[PDB]
Amino acid sequence: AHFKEYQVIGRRLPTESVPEPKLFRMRIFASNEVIAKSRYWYFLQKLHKVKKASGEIVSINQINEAHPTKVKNFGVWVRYDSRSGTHNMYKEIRDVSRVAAVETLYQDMAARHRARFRSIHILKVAEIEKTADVKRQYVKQFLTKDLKFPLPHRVQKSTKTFSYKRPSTFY
Amino acid sequence: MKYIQTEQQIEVPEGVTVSIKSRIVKVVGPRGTLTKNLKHIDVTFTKVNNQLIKVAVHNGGRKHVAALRTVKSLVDNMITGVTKGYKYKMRYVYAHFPINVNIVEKDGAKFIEVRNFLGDKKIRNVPVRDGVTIEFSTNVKDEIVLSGNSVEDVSQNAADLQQICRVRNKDIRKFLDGIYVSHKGFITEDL
Amino acid sequence: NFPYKAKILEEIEAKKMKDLEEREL
Amino acid sequence: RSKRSKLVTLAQTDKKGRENKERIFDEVREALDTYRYVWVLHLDDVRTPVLQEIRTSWAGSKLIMGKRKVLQKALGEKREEEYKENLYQLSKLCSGVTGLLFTDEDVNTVKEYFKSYVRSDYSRPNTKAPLTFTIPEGIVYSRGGQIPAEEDVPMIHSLEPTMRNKFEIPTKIKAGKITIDSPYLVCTEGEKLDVRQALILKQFGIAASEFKVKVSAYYDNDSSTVESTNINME
RNA sequence: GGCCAGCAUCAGUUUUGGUGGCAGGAUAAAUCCAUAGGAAUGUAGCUUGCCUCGGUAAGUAUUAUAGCCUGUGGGAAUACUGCCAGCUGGGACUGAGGACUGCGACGUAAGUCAAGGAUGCUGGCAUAAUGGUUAUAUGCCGCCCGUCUUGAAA
RNA sequence: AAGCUCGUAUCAGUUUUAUGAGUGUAAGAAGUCCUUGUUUGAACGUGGACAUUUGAAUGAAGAGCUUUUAGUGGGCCAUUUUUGGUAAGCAGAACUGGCGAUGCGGGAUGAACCGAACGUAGAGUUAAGGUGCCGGAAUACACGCUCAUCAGACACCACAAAAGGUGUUAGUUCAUCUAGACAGCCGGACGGUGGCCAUGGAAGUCGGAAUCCGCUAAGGAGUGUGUAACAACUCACCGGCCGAAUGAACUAGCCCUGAAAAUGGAUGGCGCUCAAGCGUGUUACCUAUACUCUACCGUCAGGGUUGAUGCCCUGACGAGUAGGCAGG
RNA sequence: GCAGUCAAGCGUUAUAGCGACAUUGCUUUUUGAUUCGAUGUCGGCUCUUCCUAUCAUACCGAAGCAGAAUUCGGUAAGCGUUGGAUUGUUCACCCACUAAUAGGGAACGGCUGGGUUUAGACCGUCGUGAGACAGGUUAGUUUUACCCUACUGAU
Ligand SMILES: [Mg+2]
Ligand SMILES: [Mg+2]
Ligand SMILES: [Mg+2]
Ligand SMILES: [Mg+2]
Ligand SMILES: [Mg+2]
Ligand SMILES: [Mg+2]
Ligand SMILES: [Mg+2]
Ligand SMILES: [Mg+2]
Ligand SMILES: [Mg+2]
Repeated sequence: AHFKEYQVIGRRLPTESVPEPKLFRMRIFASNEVIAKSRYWYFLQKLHKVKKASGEIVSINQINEAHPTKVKNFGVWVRYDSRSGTHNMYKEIRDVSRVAAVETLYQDMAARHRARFRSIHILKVAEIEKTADVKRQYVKQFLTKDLKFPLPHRVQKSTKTFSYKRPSTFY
Repeated sequence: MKYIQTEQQIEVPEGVTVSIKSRIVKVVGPRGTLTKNLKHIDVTFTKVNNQLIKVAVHNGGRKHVAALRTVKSLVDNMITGVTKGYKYKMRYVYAHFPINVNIVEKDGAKFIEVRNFLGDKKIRNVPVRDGVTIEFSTNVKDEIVLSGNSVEDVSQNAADLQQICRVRNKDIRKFLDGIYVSHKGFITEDL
Repeated sequence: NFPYKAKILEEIEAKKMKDLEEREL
Repeated sequence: RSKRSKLVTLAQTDKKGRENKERIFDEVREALDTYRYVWVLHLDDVRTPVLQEIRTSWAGSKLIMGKRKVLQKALGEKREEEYKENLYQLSKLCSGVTGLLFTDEDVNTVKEYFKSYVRSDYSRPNTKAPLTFTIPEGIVYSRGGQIPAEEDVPMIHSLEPTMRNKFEIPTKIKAGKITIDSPYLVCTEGEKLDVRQALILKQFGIAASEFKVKVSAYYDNDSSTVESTNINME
């Protein structure tokens, strides 16, 4: 859906003579908290040897974008499952929010790589602070000074079946 | 990749006027006028001054930018044709039967008549396209000169003349008779 | 192609240096 | 897809890298300390036997060629990066095919040798024609009438497509011999020559031009100043 | 009083709008304001090169005759999610039951009520008008039965 | 189907707890306590006594014992375990589902596919599948990919060698680069040397073996064209001009090839190309004998009652071949 | 086909195990010399159409293609693709003509000879016999159309 970013902090259940287990925190992109907790337990079992029935969720908090009205360049480091193994991938997305950048990446994976949400892992989303560090041409072409471009061949949407005038595509 | 904007430049010399409206190009120079219809390609022509013209594609792909470069080359060839012209020299050779080449008029249509190619009784006729001139060379043996402002027309006429005299059912290693384009260049030879 | 590879490497080296002694003492 | 494919050749010589430029850099900066006079020489379109003859005649000195940018970087491009004092003028005096001559011989002897040294060379494009060449009518010979035709071996038939297409000379093959219907003037004395005319002259073997090494200037170690020579700089 | 309707006030089920009051999160993040630094897709200014009478090409200059980014501090609003035994408009189907009993509400009070299932007011027709039957038309659906074989259009 | 009893009675295609195995057993009147009799211990007992905090959860109103008789029996398909395998199909065991006896919505059409099981109706909402037109329902919105000289809208098996392609898009890992990137043009491309043997001839380039040294910026005892032999050109390599990115090897998506017969025909048809195709996201909408509310029919059940196998009140149910019972 | 070799890959940190393209040996050895068990369905005549996996005719490409002739290949189904001999067998083979005598499907998931040919008969093999067959030979009645549709013509 429309993605939201959460922090999930969990731990093992405290035991006798071994109190205060260490806390672990993950940043999870998900549509709701149920999916976020499911992803957290999945990744915790995949990385550490912690099971959901042996652990507990200490906290889950939504993380809002700090400056949602500022256009930013994002580098997204992801990995996906395959029969050969786990493959890295780096993409660059120009957007005003981390969650919208993640949604764009997921749509791009569904379109090109034929990938799925459960098979795509979001490893890192980092804002590119300097314009010189952007290294994809399809993003660099929008960083040029005094950028202008027209929108030729405009198609207007008619609410009526029949039109009494030949249409124009001017803009 | 969908580049935002791709452009090419066309340089206009002093004696040439180029008019573009809805991709109908007219080029006027000392040697005459040429017209081109470029409505099968979506490009935008812009004038910055009387010596430079830009042609651009907005949000295009590989085929689109290839067509852009092709458009620039075609307009350059039109400018070259109106300012210098094009001139193709062909030589015809034979082993035993002298090839006879003439200019004839069939209801005022200017055909080129080829006789005695490999001793054939058939008379081959190649029409002369509009805008090209045919002249039998001076102090050069068995040479034809095709001149004009349209390189496409001159080269197509030369190709038709070459292909009308193909050798059939013989070993071409042995039989060398034919009409071959020997040189391509410009009419003006100031330098 | 990631830009902050140096920062990632520095962070993982620091984590290794800390975890070397976090189990020993 | 849809890209140009690079031709693959199985040869014995591999490409050079940055190490060769580093070696030339180090050798130039060592020769700067080793020798006393550093001359800048222009040797455009020089034949390798002629260059080797110059090297042999200058026994005990050093002549270093290579990339002009590498040599200028070795000499020091500007004043804050120059290897020695006032070497940036000598570095910026380099142009084209530049040779650095490191020596201890007398300045007058070097000037005398480079003013008295000259060799016959092929005529180059965009240079003045040293003579007028016209291939005579009839069978085309290998020298093209410079020597008597009876002495000269006739031109080999394999070069006829080259003469007809590349040289744009109207030629025919009669009984395995290259023939022309009329005399063909190719170059006129005192006229700028293009690539095709230079190729025709080189093919017929006419060598009437001269090669003279150009000397731009030199730098002295003790005085630490550059003096302009202006030798063969017409 | 038999037939067909219209409106009003209700009850049961349901559909579709408008509007109000609250609660939580980083006691939303933001925008905005104040303050301190920073850079370029370098704003004013300065320099030189030489350009259509100064518009530019490249060096400098971090707010100047534009602005932007980050940190910190301050006061709000809004979005999102949820709650109301908040209010209110439009539409559809249904009216089983047949003296009273019960549980309640508004009422000092006698009484009244939307509270253990629809009543009130009005019009036309009074007969082929509604309705039934019959012949057909239209839209969609529908293979020929019985028996015997897994199983049968096969 | 008949009797007898009992009915916090009897239990359960389930879980939990304890204990086994790499699904089995057990969880109280078929108990427990004291008292010390039977052959200082096991195993059998004398007499008295503790209950509705009588020994986990959830559900259940019918359970148990005697008698008593109609129809039937070697079927197909699928999933999960396991043993042997074949060109390939598969064959033998264990268990569980679907179908026969079964209509309804959808998959165009259908023995095993998806949804859903059926009294007569009304209203509402849905499932699966869909919403260009046939055809009820957005030629909706949004991000990308694709052009097929018979694309695709498919079962996820085979053709299929993860093979071929100078189609296109996105990635990964290595390299070159203002002491100059990919292309292009021009110049150099040397000397011993026509290296040795062989040949009529063979000089880098018909052959057989060495394949070195010098000078270099660099130059093979030569990558090819060429000659009878040489000559000449070329490239391997270097340099000059140009001035900013580029090359190689792999991976993935879509596209093309990846073999086809024989009356004329099929994504169901029309047709569709920033789709009406493919991947994905957000909403709205369409409609089943399904779900919810109401009425009515019947059946069963529980209560009331001084035409009583009638009447009144309440609740839940309704598929069906052989066969059974009942009322007409 | 079997047995082996190599290694572009795949696999691994245990040079285990798979493995494309290639390649070796046997079948099969050097001087162009000199028929061996189809166990159950076959062929004709007349006449139509279709496929292309093209024999000829049309147009092309390549090859030591001089010319002539021929070989290999591409597009191509518009148009043709024959007359006879042979049954002590023909699941074919010869002679000739010809531009050429290409392959196949709509059956093999109407007349007519082989064939499912029942009653007569003889020979052979087996059986004690009734009889059966490893078999061989000969003789032996199935007979619509005026119905619907399709097709050809006609109101
Ligand atoms: Mg109501
Ligand atoms: Mg009526
Ligand atoms: Mg029907
Ligand atoms: Mg509709
Ligand atoms: Mg096949
Ligand atoms: Mg559709
Ligand atoms: Mg879609
Ligand atoms: Mg074909
Ligand atoms: Mg008989």
